[PDB]
Amino acid sequence: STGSATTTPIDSLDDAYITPVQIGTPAQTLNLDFDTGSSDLWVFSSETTASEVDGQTIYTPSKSTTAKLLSGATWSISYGDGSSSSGDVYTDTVSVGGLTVTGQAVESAKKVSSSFTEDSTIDGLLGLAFSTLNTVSPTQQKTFFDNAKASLDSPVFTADLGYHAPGTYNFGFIDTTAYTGSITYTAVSTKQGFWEWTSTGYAVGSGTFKSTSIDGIADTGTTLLYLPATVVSAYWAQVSGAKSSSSVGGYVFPCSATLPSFTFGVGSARIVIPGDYIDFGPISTGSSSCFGGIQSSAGIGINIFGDVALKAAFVVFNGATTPTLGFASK
Ligand SMILES: NCCc1cccnc1
Repeated sequence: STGSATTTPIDSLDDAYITPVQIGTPAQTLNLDFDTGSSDLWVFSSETTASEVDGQTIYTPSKSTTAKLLSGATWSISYGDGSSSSGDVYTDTVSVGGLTVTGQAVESAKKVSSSFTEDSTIDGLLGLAFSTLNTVSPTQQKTFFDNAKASLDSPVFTADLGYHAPGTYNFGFIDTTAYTGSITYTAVSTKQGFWEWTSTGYAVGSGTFKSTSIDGIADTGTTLLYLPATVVSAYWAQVSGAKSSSSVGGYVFPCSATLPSFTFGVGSARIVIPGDYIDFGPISTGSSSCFGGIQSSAGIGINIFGDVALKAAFVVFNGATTPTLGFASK
């Protein structure tokens, strides 16, 4: 089997991407944030505290003939940005782009933090990291990809995120028309439960490539590119007037600037992020200070190749017995 679904930016800045997902019988379609940095499939639901729902589409398990309470199971997750959610668990039929998993754990939110409430466009998250990170207790549950894997034509999924445009998540096949040149594959460590890999270096603009190992995670659920302070300083030093602002919470730059590109290494290959991908717009409406798309990972504990980086590539998440990651230009 295979699946193919379009993923769409939630706003004009590509702050996140949503992908329609069918849950239950008859289908209830929710727009989920596919997140290769976590491993829970959770949704706004009929159980979510009413004051914490503001415009989201909800899953109502009582209206699904295939929903079953997973008795005694609870979940609770906290993300790197300080957001969180928790609740109980149903199993139900879940389909993405024509690919169907029966008995998928669908984690129903009883509580969500303010940032989730405030984002009316995101109805939940669909985790695509390794199932070892799944938070369901006392019986840990599998991700949609792990459940689907054995049925897939090939044990892979791909992320093809657009810049200010829709893109695609495919399951079970590699669309050889979706990228240019060849795909370079690189080793993955699953020790922390992430798609963790080591970039071979970077360049800023037309500058020389610096060969240096940068361990980080491929995380579709993180908006920005978070890298070591040395790398990030070298980038922003090439933008007149750019500075790190503690009050704003990162590097900002004059909105009048033309940003240089940023290149990262994948083995001997190179992925170029155009400068425009690094512009996240005015810090507040009408401001001439703009927020940067490359930020320091110093306070995080891990480097994160988020959407800013991934959207510059066609990315293969290879879930074979020994997982690997592939990157191609496009
Ligand atoms: N790997 C990104 C985790 C995440 C998801 C949704 C909101 N905040 C953080």
